[PDB]
Amino acid sequence: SVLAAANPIYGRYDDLKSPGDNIDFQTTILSAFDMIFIVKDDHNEERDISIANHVINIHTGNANAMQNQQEENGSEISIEKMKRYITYCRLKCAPRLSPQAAEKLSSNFVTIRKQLITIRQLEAIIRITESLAKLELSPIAQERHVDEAIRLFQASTMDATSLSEIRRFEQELKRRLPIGWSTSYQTLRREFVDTHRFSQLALDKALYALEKHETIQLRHQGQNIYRSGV
Amino acid sequence: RYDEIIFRKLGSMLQTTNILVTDDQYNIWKKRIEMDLA
Amino acid sequence: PSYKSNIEDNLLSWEQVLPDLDKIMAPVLGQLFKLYREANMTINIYDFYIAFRETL
Repeated sequence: SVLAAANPIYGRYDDLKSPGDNIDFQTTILSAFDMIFIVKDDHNEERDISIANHVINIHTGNANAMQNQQEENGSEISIEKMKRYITYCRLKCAPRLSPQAAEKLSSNFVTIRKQLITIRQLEAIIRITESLAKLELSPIAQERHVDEAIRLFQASTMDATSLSEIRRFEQELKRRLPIGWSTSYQTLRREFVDTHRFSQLALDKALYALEKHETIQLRHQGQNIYRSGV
Repeated sequence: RYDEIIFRKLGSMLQTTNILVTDDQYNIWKKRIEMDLA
Repeated sequence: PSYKSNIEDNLLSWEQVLPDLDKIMAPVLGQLFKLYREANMTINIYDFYIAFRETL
């Protein structure tokens, strides 16, 4: 098993670009990994304060006592005990999928394919639920593993009749926002969602699709929205 | 309040000036002190 | 006075001036000034009319 940490070119992964343009290597490599994680570090007030608090706690030496107490509480596993558990899980159990898990995977992958990733991705997702079943030593893989597997797949690969409503929102925004104009996420909320012209999920999905379709650009964490094209 | 806002926006001398304590605030202070005074 | 700022605020904050369609829709001038603030430096007037129509 290979875990590869790669630095995107230009140093910072530009969100205006397809992942192929922020990468310098053979394109087929993207077809080799099961998942990619384009993690972002956009500046934020409270999250940075919490992270700073954690780092100061670590440098203070309080983290040692906190981890010891958490291990005593059973909320944290010792690294040696964790390794022993991993070896035991690897050596003993070998689960297999269930029909209930397969059908939801097929339906969700059909929806993803229709929206657009190859058939290889659906079979790769099976590895995640098999791994989770191995973790639980369950005799079979389960749909409750498939939920988290799908969430991770969505939050990893997609880093860069409701579809009819989404596209109607896109059309209504193309009428509402001329090319070159600017607006804000809260303004769109107040004018379209608070007026119940469209749902909030439709708002988010339409903004996401339009950003990928080069129609609009999101700026300053949603405080500014600019239509970059048709 | 609506009248005070439009008076302030209009720059009218009818609007009171907040240099002295307001009537309501001083009345509440007087009532709260007097209620425990006797 | 802040002559410019006062007019801009009245356009944007008409509730500070004004006290059954009258209860819902603001005066057209301020609602159009909203788009004007949202507008770019140069405007194709047909698109501006379309947006104003859509807001009504």
